[PDB]
Amino acid sequence: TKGTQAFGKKHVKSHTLCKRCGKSSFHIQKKRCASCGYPDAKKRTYNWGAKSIRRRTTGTGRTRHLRDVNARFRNGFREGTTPKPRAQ
Amino acid sequence: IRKPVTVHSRFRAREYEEARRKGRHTGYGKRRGTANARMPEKTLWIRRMRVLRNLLRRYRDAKKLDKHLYHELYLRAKGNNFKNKKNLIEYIFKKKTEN
Amino acid sequence: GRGAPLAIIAFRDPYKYKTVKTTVVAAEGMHTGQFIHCGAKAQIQIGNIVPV
Amino acid sequence: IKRAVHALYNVKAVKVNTLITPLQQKKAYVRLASDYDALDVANKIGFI
Amino acid sequence: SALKKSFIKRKLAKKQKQNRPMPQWVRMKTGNTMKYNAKRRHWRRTKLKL
Amino acid sequence: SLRVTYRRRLSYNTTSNKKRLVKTPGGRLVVQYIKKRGQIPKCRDTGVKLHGITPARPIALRLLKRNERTVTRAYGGCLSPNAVKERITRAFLVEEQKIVNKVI
RNA sequence: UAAAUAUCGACUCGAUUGCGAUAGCGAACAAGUACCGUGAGGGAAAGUUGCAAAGGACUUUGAAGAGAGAGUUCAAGAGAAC
RNA sequence: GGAAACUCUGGUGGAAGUCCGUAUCGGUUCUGACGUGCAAAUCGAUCGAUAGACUUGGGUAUAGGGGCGAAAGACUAAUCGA
RNA sequence: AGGCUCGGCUGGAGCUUCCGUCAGUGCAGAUCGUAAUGGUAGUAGCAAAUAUUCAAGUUCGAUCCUUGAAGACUGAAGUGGAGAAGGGUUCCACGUGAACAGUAGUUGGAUGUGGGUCAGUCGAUCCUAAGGUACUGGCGAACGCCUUGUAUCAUCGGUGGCGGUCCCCGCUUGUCGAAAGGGAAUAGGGUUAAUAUUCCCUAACUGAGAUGCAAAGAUUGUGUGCACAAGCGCGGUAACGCAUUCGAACUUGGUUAGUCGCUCAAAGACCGAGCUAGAGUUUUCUUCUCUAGUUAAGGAACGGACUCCCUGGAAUUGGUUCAGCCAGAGAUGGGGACGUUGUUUCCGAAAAGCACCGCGUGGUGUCUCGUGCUCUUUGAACGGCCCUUAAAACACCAAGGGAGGCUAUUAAUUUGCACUCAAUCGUACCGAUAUCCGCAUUAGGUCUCCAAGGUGAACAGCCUCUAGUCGAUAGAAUAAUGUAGGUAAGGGAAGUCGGCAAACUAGAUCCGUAACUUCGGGAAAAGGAUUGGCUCCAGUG
RNA sequence: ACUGGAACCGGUACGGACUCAGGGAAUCCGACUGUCUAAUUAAAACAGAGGUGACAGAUGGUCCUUGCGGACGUUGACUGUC
Repeated sequence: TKGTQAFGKKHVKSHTLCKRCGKSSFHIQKKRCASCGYPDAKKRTYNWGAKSIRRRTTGTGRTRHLRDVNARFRNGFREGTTPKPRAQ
Repeated sequence: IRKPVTVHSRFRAREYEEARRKGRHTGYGKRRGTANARMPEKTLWIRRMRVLRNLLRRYRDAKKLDKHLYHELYLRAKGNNFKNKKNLIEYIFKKKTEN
Repeated sequence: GRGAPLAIIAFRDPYKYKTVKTTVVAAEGMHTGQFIHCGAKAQIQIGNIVPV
Repeated sequence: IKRAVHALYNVKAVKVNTLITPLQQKKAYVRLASDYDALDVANKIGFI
Repeated sequence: SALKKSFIKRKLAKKQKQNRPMPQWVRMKTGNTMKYNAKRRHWRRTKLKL
Repeated sequence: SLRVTYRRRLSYNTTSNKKRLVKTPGGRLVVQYIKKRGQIPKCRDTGVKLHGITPARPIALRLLKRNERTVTRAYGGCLSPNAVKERITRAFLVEEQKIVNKVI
């Protein structure tokens, strides 16, 4: 009987947590993430999912290395040199 | 304190069993299962066969029966010719006198 | 799934120390402990495998 | 845990039991050999 | 379940840490607007879809 | 009466979960788990059971004394005495007939 | 094989006959957050004390919420959801 | 018992997609209860089956003009003539 | 007229005339969007799951929290005790004012603050099943797909000598996938507010190890301590037994395989007879009723159906099971061999646990028997069924083989003790009429284990013991209508589409049983008689 | 432990509660056990064993895949599907 009676039998998870995106969208039997495509080498993104792209695109995280590179570019990626030896 | 458990005596059951052994509470109005369910005819037959075979074995060991008469009586018992030990013993006695 | 019995037959490997087991549908009359001869020079006997 | 306890408090351990608490913290019970006194060692360390 | 995996346990531990009332002294900070932890979770009402 | 509970987390009456009820010195009725029983090996040629061989699980066979796995006879622990008798007779008679056929 | 050309997606800037919290980006605020769906995905509401917390000491009834006085304040009928 | 063929009687035995019936699985009738319900299908009595074409857990396989179907256009996450 | 000016009150920072020009420029409706609010209305309603009462405690405050007494219920296929999935702190302790617990609340799965999950032996970990997914190869505009297969394929590793190497032997194959399959090895008592096969005490076991100690190897025969010779064990006719008296590559095997039925045995549970110890009842009766009289893992010794061996030769055929069935292819008789389950006037071990009596830490006992178509579990041995025949891997063991190895007081080599170590992750609690899914503390759904007495065929129905509950908002009263039960004179389907609903029948023993029939059935056909209590009689080992 | 029998006794009654088919004569449909429209139709509907027919001897037949290739097939007419 579809409905309340049938909802009592739902105790086996079909999706679990994904190693790459941390979402509970990793299909156990298919061994693939329904969100980011893990373990596919490439990333799952579709142009019809504009909001999904916005959610999962760059800049929504920390961009630690990108910000570091932007900061270092401002002075020409200088390396091997230190500020002029001075004091207080 | 740990209180004592509530008493559940089997005294009435014991007196009922004594009366039943004397032969009470057993009439037709007290039976709810079939005769076979109360006492399987298979169990009764097993008991009878073990009794008769034991008697025949004892007699053959004691030399009161030869192999031929033992075989004849064994097959007759398996064929349900003797109602009980008394019947078998009487038959053996009569056959031995005739022989 | 098969209505015909199978015969497990053991042969000696001619080129190494080993026995080779063969599975084939039994012909009527074949029995355990029987000797089956397979080849061009085998005689006309039930169970033998020979050129037609 | 055995090696660290020995190197930090100069006490042998005859057994080490480890569990992880519901807050993902590793807790270790270290039973010292009969030679050493756990109460004295705790007094020396500070937690007492 | 009693028989669980270490990484599930780690996620549950972080959720346990997060589910906690806000410190009272934070309400005295300059420009503070928060009045309570607005992300409290009750085990029976809202469930972690792990 | 007293009732028992499983001591392990397996809660199904599988072949690996056979149990036995035992009374303990503390007056308790507890569950003791039954391990698999060893089987007497059979003849290679026939299927009859072999005598003089102590049964045990395959991993437990490594713990028995040497005499518990063998019989002082050719093919002992592998063939039955009747099988060995038949093999000896067959070998001797077949070789004798081979010699006779060679002579002829 | 450069230049004239395209493009604010990224970083950094200047403006406007645009909107003024149901408007303007979904998001002026712990917003792609809370929450929902197994999943693809869906997705809000929520700005305002006062110049300055000076955020109502103390007395009094009640177990308390709370109330009656009192005090702060240009002002509290601006008393915290202001 | 009979010339034989074979027949009769009493036991033993325990076969069957056999029967009554508990757990269990279904859902016939009351066209009962309820019908802004306990419940987006439940409740009571009465009923079908109950050692097999049986009932079931988990792991697996089949994905949309496709699957699966002892066949009702049935089911395919309260969604199915797409 | 669209609207406008001024006055009064509130409010606290912007607003405005006129000229041009521009527009996101005027609301009563669109089952319009969004936010808020009414009458209905203190109304519908808070009625399934038998049930509560008395006294006291705490509190400002008690139907609801706690204690005691009583009365009931689940009734062992539980409203009991534990787990798998799921939940994720809901577990335990101490505070609690508001919200929530559709009444209440001093209580709470709520709320604030703290505490809590200890493993060589329990699981994961390891093996593979159905199946998934890689390599090559092919296809494909491409992301990538298809095959898991002689398609592809130059896919290696094993003994030995030498000391990397040479001889020889073979021929090739990935990797995932089961806290219910396979699988190295732990039990008892105690301890906490909350952990227990994990902690403590006691007592074991498994695997990987080098080293040390002790004993073997390390003797026999002949001749006279000496000489010669002798290998790697003995006994039994046999089934096989006993010691540790070596051994590789390779090859071949062993390691319950389904389901149902019958019989037998062991343990646990149940039930009796005493004898102790404590309780209960005693107008009257009862040598009375109830409770406690327990023994773990691991060892030693015995025991073990079936099967096997020796003797011998069977018809006047015998042996034999509940049923089978077995024998000149060697029966009966007689005598032996083997072995899993298991048992003990035995260790563990009574120094434990249990029951009772005292003191402010002591003592006593914990014993003799029986019984069974009885149940559960385990084991043994058979039989029935299939056009159904009831896993695979790993790992260990055995046999054939005799390449090799040490050289009769040496050595190789086993044996036994002593010693070290055994990582990582889970471990709390619920598991459902309130910890899961159903919007929720929802009469729904959701996989399993343990299972007392009476009546009885019975795990049926009804009552009871251990354990657990009285949680379902309460009080008064008992109008109409209602839902659910119980009856009804005389008639007996006249009611109604229709005997819908209800009533009738029923257990067991004896007797009796038609048409028809596929000969199996119909059949419990139809239809009769008996059934209680008490005192006896007879039969069945 | 179960079976059969005898005397005596009461009372509205003796399977004293409880548990448990009313029976018979016919017609139509479907042989039977079984399955089905979860949430208005459990049936005369589907299945079924049995019967007949079709194709196929593998360089084959019936299907799937964009393609490569694959399933029946660990199959071979007493087989396979329709």
